[PDB]
Amino acid sequence: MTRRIRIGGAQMGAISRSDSKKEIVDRLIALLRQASEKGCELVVFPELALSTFFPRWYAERDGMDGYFEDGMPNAATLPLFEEARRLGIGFSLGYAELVQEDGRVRRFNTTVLVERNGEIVGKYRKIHLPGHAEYEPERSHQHLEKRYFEVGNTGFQVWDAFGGRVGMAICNDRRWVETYRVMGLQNVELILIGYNTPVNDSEAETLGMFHNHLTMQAGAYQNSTWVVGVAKAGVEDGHRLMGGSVIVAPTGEIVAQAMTEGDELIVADCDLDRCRYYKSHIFNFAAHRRPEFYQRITSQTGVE
Amino acid sequence: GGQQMGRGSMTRRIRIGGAQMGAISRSDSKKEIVDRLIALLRQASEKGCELVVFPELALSTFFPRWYAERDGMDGYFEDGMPNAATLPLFEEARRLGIGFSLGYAELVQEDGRVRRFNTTVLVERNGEIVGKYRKIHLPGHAEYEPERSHQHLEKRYFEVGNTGFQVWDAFGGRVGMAICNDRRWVETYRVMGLQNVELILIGYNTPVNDSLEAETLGMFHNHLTMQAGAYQNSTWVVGVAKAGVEDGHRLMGGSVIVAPTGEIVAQAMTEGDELIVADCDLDRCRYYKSHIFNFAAHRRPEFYQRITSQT
Repeated sequence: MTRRIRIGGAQMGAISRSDSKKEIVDRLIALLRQASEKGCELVVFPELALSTFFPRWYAERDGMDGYFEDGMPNAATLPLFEEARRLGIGFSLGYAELVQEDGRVRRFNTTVLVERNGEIVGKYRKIHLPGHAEYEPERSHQHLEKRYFEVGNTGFQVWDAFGGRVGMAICNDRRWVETYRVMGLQNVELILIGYNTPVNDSEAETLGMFHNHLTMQAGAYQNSTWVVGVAKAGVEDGHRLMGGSVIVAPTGEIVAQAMTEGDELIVADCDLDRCRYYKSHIFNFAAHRRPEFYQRITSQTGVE
Repeated sequence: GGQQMGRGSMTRRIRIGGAQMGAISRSDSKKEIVDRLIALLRQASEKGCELVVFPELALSTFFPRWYAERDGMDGYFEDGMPNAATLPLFEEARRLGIGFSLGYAELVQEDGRVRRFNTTVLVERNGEIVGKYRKIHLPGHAEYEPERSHQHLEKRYFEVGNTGFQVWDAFGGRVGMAICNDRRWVETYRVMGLQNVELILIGYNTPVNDSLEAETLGMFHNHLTMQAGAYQNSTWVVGVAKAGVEDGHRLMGGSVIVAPTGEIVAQAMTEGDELIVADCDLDRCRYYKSHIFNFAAHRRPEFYQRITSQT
């Protein structure tokens, strides 16, 4: 029990435009309470867990500020922070961050990581923005996240938290090998990823799920780290979001997986010393990195 | 797939034979080895393959398991490429109109000294050598370590390759190579994806520790890394084992051909000489290069500096 933590993945069901924010927060607390009762010490919530997935709707570039969080915590979210601290449970929470930095207003897709004592460990701002900047008439559903958020300015950080090394990424970050590699090069042992993944109706749903798990399982094994992937899933205002929340061991094995598209808690005991094990041995076999052969990864953006 | 998996000949569709090998023991003659590769090449020709992928170090036993002077394994190295013993393979390939990739131990006079590389060569249908890759990631250790159940002395007999991960215009598309445990490194696939690679050829020798298990985990890991590298760089990946029991040391099987979706389209079923074949539409690589993995539109290199400023 030296560096073991019981982790709950708090998958969420659909949030519609018609849901009250008070009732959204109530659902987060209910999941946080179930996690407490199951002995969890850390709870992972989805990306943008405090609203409907509004990137699917067309509006002015600043016409979505009503979904964003004034502060963190603010009046709407303070009940969740207070319940978590009272229960002695840490969490990571995704939200849409509105902030005044260098005079102007900035918009970030953000996850904040809060420790068992209720102190904010840190904050990751989404690097890889999916979707498009403008209405796309040939699409069945819009994805306009690019139109409403700026590229984050935190980098992929890894913090001393929960007895180990903990990092965060957001949604489609999880398809870029660089996302996990950057944090593995900082000795990450637990990566927390909330996501909203639109599903295209009619199959290719199974291939989407395959790719969802494939990228996280490979990130976990190839950087000898735990990976928690938590969905906001289900049908929001006619738009299906993918389920498939998982907790993944540094072996790349899935050790817990959601079975619904609704609010659902998955639990696993995560031994962080298992990450140290695979990273390096006294009699080991893994060659060392040869970055002199990797320069294209930072010297170009697209293909040659 | 529960259907016939082959597809007829077509522009930009390439039929690939994965030529998995069984064990090569220390007591095998060189002719016996070459004749076995020629047999797989003829098998691949009778199935209409235009490209045959051979394993890493396909011309000898996996000699890194044994201890000798640092120049004491040079007798397993190829003098030239081709040489007197390997010329019949090139002659067969040229005559049948089949290209191939071949792993071997390369002994070369260059820069004034003797250099030793773990190497794969890509040979076009016309018989011409079109590219060479020299293994970058050398696994194992440099000196005899008696606490180990088996030795893995690759760092002792090979130098770090000086080619880089190259991608060539070949076989109607963009072809790259890697070797064995290169395939565990996301950088291997990504560096070639940044060169618009459509087909990565990887031969390998993967020792398996004496089990009973976690043998299924080693197989899971083997396929996980190639499937992910394929999908996340929107490229075909061919991984070809030398497998079986060489002089009491077991080598992993599981050769596969993997589509740019990350799906396995062909898989070996034995641990001997075996041919797997799949028809590979290189245009299928635009499936994810158009949007999901459009590198120019999505990558943010200013946040990846640790990957090139690292160990």
